[PDB]
Amino acid sequence: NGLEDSSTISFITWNIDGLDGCNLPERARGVCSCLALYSPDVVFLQEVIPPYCAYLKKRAASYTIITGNEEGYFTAILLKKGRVKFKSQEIIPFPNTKMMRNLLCVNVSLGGNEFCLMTSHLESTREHSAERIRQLKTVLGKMQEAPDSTTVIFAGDTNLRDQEVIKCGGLPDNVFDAWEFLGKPKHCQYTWDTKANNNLRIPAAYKHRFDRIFFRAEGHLIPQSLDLVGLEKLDCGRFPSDHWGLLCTLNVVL
DNA sequence: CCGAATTCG
Ligand SMILES: [Mg+2]
Repeated sequence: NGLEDSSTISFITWNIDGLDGCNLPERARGVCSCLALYSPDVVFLQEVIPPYCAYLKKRAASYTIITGNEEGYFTAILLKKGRVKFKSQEIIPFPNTKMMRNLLCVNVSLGGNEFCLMTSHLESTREHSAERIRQLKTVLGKMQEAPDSTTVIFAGDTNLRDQEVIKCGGLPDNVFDAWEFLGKPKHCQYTWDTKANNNLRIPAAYKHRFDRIFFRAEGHLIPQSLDLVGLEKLDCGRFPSDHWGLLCTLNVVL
């Protein structure tokens, strides 16, 4: 990362399925190999568990780890040492969650710009749609409340179905979805796909765009690319996770 | 963490 690339922020968002204990150390090594290949400035993770934090300290040692809770399973935001300056951590509760979900925010400086970086793992399954929608509203509200000077990026596992975003009030006028902004490219549309991914051993073919990136911006933040990661089977014959990860690059413009 | 079917409280 040199002078030429200094206007850009790169990141990965990935639900890494720490609730699956089987082959977890090898799968963590697979996630870390991906981080080494692309060297993102920031990593947003969901379903981290305490042992997984130890694997990241060993095989992703160039990242500072900020977590959404201490026990059970939780989200994390990883910041590249020497690139990102950590300013503060905020956690916003979801009072009606039945799955210990919340909103994790980290305020940082990167590339001479101020950012509020946010992640969450919204309430899972079709049955919990009403609570998922209430949580999405909490997230969007927090994005809007940020100081006008700051660049806000949310990346996480939303568990959203398209019909649910419409029920919420659509994305607000100054908030954009990176995949939509880039023209809805087919190569990275689905992030959870049981035809292509065997980790859950589901004997059926369903696919969803559960993992999403929202940003608040006029002309000041411009997505450059979006691609999937984690599509290679590991030595054990399984993937790093039941989800694919997303690799995104954005340009910060005067 | 799908969704249809089933069983539990
Ligand atoms: Mg999961």
